[PDB]
Amino acid sequence: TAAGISLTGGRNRCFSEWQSFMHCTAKTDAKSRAQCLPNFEDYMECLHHTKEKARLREIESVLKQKKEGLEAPPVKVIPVKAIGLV
Amino acid sequence: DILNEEAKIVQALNNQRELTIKMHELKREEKDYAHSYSPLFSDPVPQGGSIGKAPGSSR
Repeated sequence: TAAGISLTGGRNRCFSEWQSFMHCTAKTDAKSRAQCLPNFEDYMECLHHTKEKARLREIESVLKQKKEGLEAPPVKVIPVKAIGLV
Repeated sequence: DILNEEAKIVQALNNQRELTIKMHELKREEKDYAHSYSPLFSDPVPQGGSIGKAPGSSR
């Protein structure tokens, strides 16, 4: 079937994490799949980005509380007709 | 001559009891991927979707 076939026929976005989990389940009998948990956790959060959104709201809640705000090399936004302006 | 024909029947029923207890243990025993999925292609490893494939996508 089309297990890991992407839109262009390539491999999908979370193929490497899925194939790593399938390496984990290939060499492993039941009653010892408890070690195969971190590969599955990596796959599910590759799919849905749950821990990533959690971490980003943890750091966004701090970002609004500072009056200084941003003391860093900043990210500049551009309009689409100005990719290579300067 | 009747106690021996008792013991033959009881041996023949304890044989069936052990036969059942074995064949009930044989069900809950886990099974290989080559026996419980397709025999040919015994790996679960995919390598699926190879036309525009990126090297480094294997793991």
